[PDB]
Formats: sequence, structure tokens, C-alpha cells
Amino acid sequence: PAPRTGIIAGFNKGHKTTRRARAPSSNDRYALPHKKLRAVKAIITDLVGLSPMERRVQELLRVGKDKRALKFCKKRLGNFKAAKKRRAKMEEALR
Amino acid sequence: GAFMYLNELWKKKSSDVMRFIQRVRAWEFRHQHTVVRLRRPTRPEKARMLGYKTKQGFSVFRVRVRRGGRKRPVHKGITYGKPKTSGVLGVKLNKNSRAIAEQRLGKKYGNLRVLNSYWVNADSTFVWYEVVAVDPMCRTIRRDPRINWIVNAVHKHREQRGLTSAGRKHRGLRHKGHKASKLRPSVRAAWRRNNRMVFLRKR
Amino acid sequence: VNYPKKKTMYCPDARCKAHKSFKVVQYKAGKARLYARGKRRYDRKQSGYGGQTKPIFHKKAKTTKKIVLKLQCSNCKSIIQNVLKRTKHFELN
Amino acid sequence: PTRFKKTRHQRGSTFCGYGRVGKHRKHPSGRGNAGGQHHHRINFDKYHPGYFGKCGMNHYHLKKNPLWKPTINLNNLAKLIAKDEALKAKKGETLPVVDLLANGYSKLLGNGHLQTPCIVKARWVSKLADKKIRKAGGAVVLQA
Amino acid sequence: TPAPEAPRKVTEEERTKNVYKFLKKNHSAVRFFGIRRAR
Amino acid sequence: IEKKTARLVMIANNVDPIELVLWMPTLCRANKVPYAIVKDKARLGDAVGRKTATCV
RNA sequence: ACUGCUUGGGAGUGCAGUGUCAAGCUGGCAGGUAUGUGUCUGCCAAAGUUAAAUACAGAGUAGGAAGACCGAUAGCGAACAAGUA
Ligand SMILES: [Mg+2]
Ligand SMILES: [Mg+2]
Ligand SMILES: [Mg+2]
Ligand SMILES: [Mg+2]
Ligand SMILES: [Mg+2]
Ligand SMILES: [Mg+2]
Ligand SMILES: [Mg+2]
Ligand SMILES: [Mg+2]
Ligand SMILES: [Mg+2]
Ligand SMILES: [Zn+2]
Repeated sequence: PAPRTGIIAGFNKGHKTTRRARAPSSNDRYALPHKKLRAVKAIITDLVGLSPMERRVQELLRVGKDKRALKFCKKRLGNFKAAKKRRAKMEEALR
Repeated sequence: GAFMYLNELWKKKSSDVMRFIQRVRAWEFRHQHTVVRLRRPTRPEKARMLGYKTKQGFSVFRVRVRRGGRKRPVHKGITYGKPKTSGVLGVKLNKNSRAIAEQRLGKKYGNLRVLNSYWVNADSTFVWYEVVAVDPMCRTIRRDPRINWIVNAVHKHREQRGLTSAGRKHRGLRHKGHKASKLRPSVRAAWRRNNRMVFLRKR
Repeated sequence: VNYPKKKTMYCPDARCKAHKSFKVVQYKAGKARLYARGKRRYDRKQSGYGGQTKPIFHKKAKTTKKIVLKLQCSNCKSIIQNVLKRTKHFELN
Repeated sequence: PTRFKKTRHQRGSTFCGYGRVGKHRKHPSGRGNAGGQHHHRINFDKYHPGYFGKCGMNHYHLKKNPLWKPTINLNNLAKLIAKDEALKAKKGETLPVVDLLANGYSKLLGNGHLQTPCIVKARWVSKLADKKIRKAGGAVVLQA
Repeated sequence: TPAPEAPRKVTEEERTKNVYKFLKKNHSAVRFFGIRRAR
Repeated sequence: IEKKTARLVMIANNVDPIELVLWMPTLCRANKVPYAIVKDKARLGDAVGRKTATCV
């Protein structure tokens, strides 16, 4: 970690303590992929088929109605990031 | 990892297979009493998350609850006093529907002690939460370290006191920190603590 | 009151510091936008069961109002604006 | 002490200083600050002129700890320096050193005529303090 | 609880540098850091 | 099934929540474990000496 | 999202209803002004128990210590067969 110079203001503003980079514990493993949790979810998608939303989005995604998809999903998910990932992953299931 | 399959199968409630299973049930559940005991949970994996264990003295109940907002029970729909306090149809109950189902059940059957409830199904008119009541005086319960807290008198009607997970949800206790400071031991406790007129003995 | 469609009024801009003919446009108040700081309050305050929660002014007495004139020198965008006397029929030409 | 109230003086004088006419009522005007914009308008405008209105930008969830920057002037650095230690402080010699966080001060405003040098040690300084402090032969050393 | 302390010392190179323009560069450096990127 | 040590599997036809096993045929199909649905959890029951078996 | 209550919480503090309804292969939530985006920081919700320090603001049980308090029109309604006649 960048040493923080003894000055009060600036790009490293602190008391000149010797900072310790660290992090590992267990919660950082949430950032990691759950390859097995996807194997499961993939097994459920090919079981259950698609959602009425998820089908309704692919019908739009057939047509060049790309923007009416994520703009349909955000209404159905709230998140716009979530709306993109869903349209994103759907873009593959359609591919 | 059978739970992992059965847990994500239920994360697809909108899938047409799960939408069909749920359809038949809500049909099937409409033609049943508001409370219905089950020898087994509809959702074994979900009941078990909430502390249900297939043991003696654990029993499951599917408690129905009408959906939609509260109509405030003023006579002829009239309301008196200030115009703010008027409004019959649109004011909503400040209580959860898992809470109301945990409370219907725990009041019908004071024999027991509800542990948790989970959503089971919901047609247009009703929601079904299957409660996991423990029977305090089953010996299996009394003698199991993981569960015998429920036996202690402090939890007699946890649900009526809003202690169950549902009753902590509407009670705001799903938030620590700055989003629940006015709420935090309790809304009442927060109120005392702020509205007390403290008189330090020497001021 | 007829008003000239253009005027050599004095200009505060550094580019100017001089009299310049100004393209006169009448000031019409802008649209009352939804996410004005105080519309959001009024909307939040109109949610619920109190009826009207703030007064609505009803009885006007003014028949006329001051005619603000937005101006702008040919030189630049900046819009100096200045008031006139009340009139029942301002109309530049 | 109840003995001393003029309640006790005017025991016998029927209206307790409230007047025979114009009787002592209750709330002859409203509770508290009622009519601050009406019948007490002359009052707030005379005495509490800025009382009504809004003036500036909001600062939602203000945290004053981050904002904490208490100040000590050059003219007051004798409060911190030991009088014994401060005894001989030629600018070209050794100087008392004065950490200001220890003493509870953050910035160093450069007010009056400092003349006894010190190596002030503080988080902030005025344009005029570091200048004065140098011209006295002392030196601020920045800390945090 | 252990902590730092200081004695006392002759002023050295400190007499030359103005710590303010040092303090104020470093403050301004952060304060207008986002506005000096766009320029 | 997942470890694919199973070399045949016998899902029961009927189950209180079919959800318990509803996924299972897709899971054997994925691990390419042979599987069969069979008429009653009661027969997988007695076959295993249990009064019901969701699977074998 | 809408509605409604609620909050100091302010383009939403918490909640509820209804609709909608995720993610976990640049995860999620918080980071007190909305949005899209990029960094960084803390966290890891939707299951559970848990003493002590705290309340007793018209309770009780069993005791105790008091008072710059009242002193029989006072102090509790009740110093008495008083929540009695
Ligand atoms: Mg007199
Ligand atoms: Mg008087
Ligand atoms: Mg009189
Ligand atoms: Mg008077
Ligand atoms: Mg009079
Ligand atoms: Mg203010
Ligand atoms: Mg209120
Ligand atoms: Mg979790
Ligand atoms: Mg008496
Ligand atoms: Zn100009």
C-alpha cells in the first residue's frame, strides 16, 4: 500500500504509519466465481425453461429491439446493471 | 448438494414448470382451511433454513392470509377529526403478511411456539406461509441444545410480540446503523430514550 | 407599449464594456420542472390523506405584470435582462 | 428561594404587578413564537432579522469530527511552550518544539507579534503564520 | 499506552521553505485533481 | 449422481413436493447417469425397507 | 414502480400493500442529492440463541433504609370494620 506522508493534506494525507496490505478472510471469496452454483443454476434453466419476462425479452432481441430489451428489463428488475447482465446473458442463450 | 438444486429450483418461481406446480397448489390450498397442518413442509429445504428439522416436536402449518391492503374498520367508512386521519381504503397495515400468518397460527395454537414462516404460494386472493411451530413440551425439543431455547418462557408468543423473522422485518430490525437508529432497540425504546426529560441530579 | 425590437443598451461583458444593439426577447417564465427542489417537497407533502397541504393563491389583484426583457449582444451569448414598467400590452416592434 | 420572589413582596397587592386593568391572562398573544410574521413582526424584525428564510447550501449528515480544525495564534504559543523551556530561545539556537495536536489545536493562524521562535508542529498553517514563524527564526513543521 | 514525544531542536532547513505553499499545493493538488484532469 | 459413481438411479414417480426430485432427471441427464422414473416411492420404499424412498 | 403510513432522513428513514422481482463467471449491500459510469472503503442481508450494564412513569412477593415531605378540610379516596357506607 502507498505510504502516507506526514502532511495532513495531499494524495497520501496521513500519519506516517507503515501500512499493512491485507484482506484474506473469507468474505473476499464472494468476489470469486461459484462454478458449482452455476452448474446448478444451469441445470435448473434447462429444466424449467424460460421466464415470461425472459422469453418476452428474447422476442424483442430477435428484432433489432435491443434497447427496448434492457429498457424492458430495467422496468422488470429495477437495477439498470441487473437489466444489462440479464439482457447480456440472454444474448448468449440466444447465441 | 440436493439443497442447492431444490433451492434454485424455487428461485425460478416464474418458470412455467414451477408456475404450474404452484398453480395446482394454490388451487389445492384454496379448498383448505386457513390453517392446515402438514406432516412435511412444502419446501423442505426452506423450512430447514428456518430451523425446521424432521424431528419429533417440529410441526408445520400452512396458514392462509388474504392479500391486499387493510380497510380501516371505522363505521360506515366515516372518519372523524383531522383530514389527514381520514382515508379508509388506502392506509396500509404496518405489519408484515408473514407476521400476520405467524400470528394467526400462534394464537390458534398456543400449545406451540412458532419458529419461522416462509412463503409458500400466493394466488390472487391469498398468500400461504407455512409456519414451523415447535412443540415446547415434546421431549425431543426439550433435550436438544439447538432448539430448547424455544421452550424457555420468554418466547411463549414470540410472534405476537413481533420477534420472529417476519416480525423483525416490519419492525425495521433488518437494518443496523444509520438506517435504523430511530428504530433500534425498538421504536418505543428509541422514543423513551429521546423524549425522556433527563434530570441530572446536579444538573 | 410598443418597444424597439432592438436596442443599443450598455454591455457588462469584457468583450464589450460598450453600447451594443441587443436582440430583445420578452421573458416568459420557464416551465415549472418536476424535480425542482421545492416541487419534490410539495409532491411528497401532497402524498397521503391531508387534502391540499399548502395554500393555493386564488384572488389575483394585479392585472398586469412587469415585463422582463432578456437581451443579448451580437457579440456573445450572455443575456443581460432588465425590467420595465407594468403594461397591459407590451409588444415590441 | 421562595423568600426572595416578588411573589412574596406583593402578597397583599391584589394583582401581582399585572395591573388592575389589562388583566394578567394567559396567552394574550400566542404560544411561544406565534405571530412572528404577524403581530410580533415588529419584534423579530428589530431583533431577530435573519430569523425567517433560508440562506445556503444544505449539508446532509454533517460530521463535525472531520471538520475539527481548532486554531491557535502565534501570539498565543506561550500558552503551550513551558515558561522554563521558553526562557532562552534565540532564533539561531535550539528551540522549544510544540506539537499542537497534543495541545488540541489544528491550524496555526498567524496573528500577533510572535518574537520568541518555536518549532510549531501543526496540521495546518496560515499564509502569515508560517511566514511570521520563519521571520522569527522558528519553523512550522507539517504534521497530521 | 505508548505514543511519540519530542524534545527540542535547532531549526535547520525549515527556515527556508514556506510550509504553506507546501501545504497548499498538496491541498490544492487533491482539491482540484479532478478538475485538472478535464483540462 | 454428481460424483457419477452411480451407475443407475431410480427416481420415484410420486413425491410430496415433486420439487424434491423434479430436477433430478435433468441432473442424471447432465452427468449422463442412467436413470429411471418408477411408479411409487412406496415401492422404492419396501425395496429399501423404508416406507418411502424418493430415490435409489 | 405505485400507493400509504412513518422518519431529522431531505429525487425516500423504516415500513406496508400491490405490481414487478434479482444477483452470486467484473457478486451483492452500505458508503445521508437523483441518474449512468469508473475507482476505492466497510461489510455480507433475507435463519437462530445470547448474560451484564438498562426500565419499572398508577404491578406485584418478601423484606429493609430513609426524608429540610403531609400532619386528620392536610397526606393516598381511605390514620377508623376504605374502594367501606
Ligand atoms: Mg399599588
Ligand atoms: Mg409587572
Ligand atoms: Mg378583575
Ligand atoms: Mg396585557
Ligand atoms: Mg384594554
Ligand atoms: Mg440549515
Ligand atoms: Mg409525522
Ligand atoms: Mg446471506
Ligand atoms: Mg384526609
Ligand atoms: Zn455584449
